Amino acid sequence: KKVTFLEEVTEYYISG
Amino acid sequence: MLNIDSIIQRLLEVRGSKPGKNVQLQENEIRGLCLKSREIFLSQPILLELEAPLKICGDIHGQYYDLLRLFEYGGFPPESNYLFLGDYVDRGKQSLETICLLLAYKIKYPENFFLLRGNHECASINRIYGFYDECKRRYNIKLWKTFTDCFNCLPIAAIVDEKIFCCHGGLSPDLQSMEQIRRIMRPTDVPDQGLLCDLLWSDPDKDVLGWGENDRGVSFTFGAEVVAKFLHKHDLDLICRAHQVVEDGYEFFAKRQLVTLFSAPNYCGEFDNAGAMMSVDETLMCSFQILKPAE
Ligand SMILES: [Mn+2]
Ligand SMILES: [Mn+2]
Repeated sequence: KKVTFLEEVTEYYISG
Repeated sequence: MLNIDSIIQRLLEVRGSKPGKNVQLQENEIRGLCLKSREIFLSQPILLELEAPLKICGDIHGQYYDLLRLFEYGGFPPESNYLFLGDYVDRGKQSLETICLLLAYKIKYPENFFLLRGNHECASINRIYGFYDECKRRYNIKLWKTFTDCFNCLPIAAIVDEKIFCCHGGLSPDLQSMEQIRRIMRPTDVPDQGLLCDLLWSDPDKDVLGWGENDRGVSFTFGAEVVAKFLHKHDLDLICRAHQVVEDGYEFFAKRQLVTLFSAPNYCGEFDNAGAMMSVDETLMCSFQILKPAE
């Protein structure tokens, strides 16, 4: 196998 | 004999409450988590050999409601496999709930859930930076000593599908064969210097060539070529580590040959950083989920 990376980052906001 | 299900149910039932709400397990239950998890840690390798898919998390530092959010987005065990890279306690306000949930999941799903040792899972450090105080306040000194004996048995590193090397801190100038890690005997404290210290304390630095003295006052810094040589000698693709606050929760080093993960958003309420979790799929494609602090 070979490590690869997804370009798209998923973001969540934590209010408070 | 643990009622692990009862303990986990009580730890999870505070989800949705105003952040800061405590879980008050019985002292004997917490002791039980320590005793049983120690058995499991000692029965498993000190250098874990893990198979993807799994999710990897960095420092938590007692930020229990942030840990709950990580599971809410990542999936509660055993929906997803987890590897945590250490530093479960100190600084945050709910180290007890944090380490209790993690130990409980380790006991319930010992081949789906994994915990490495960080530099705060060490008595000389967590006596000072909050965990001992939390233990003494809510329970007693004896319980803290029980945690210490448990922490002394945590594994030190993990390799995911022979390609991703994981530890809390970083590389060591002393490290030539993985066998050196395997031959570390447990229980052990973390020494002030040497291989085990470095694995829990060292940092990458873009301005160092070779090894340097670490500004922390413990262990070393290492540069990008040290990383490249390490990956080539051991036939690895990636070093995955934690230990440093990074603004976006994850940060690459040395042309993506190393990644730092930190999973405690707005650390100490001072840094305003995001926390990240790295998902590794069966093909070893890595992707990032980040939790960004908002007002
Ligand atoms: Mn830390
Ligand atoms: Mn650390």
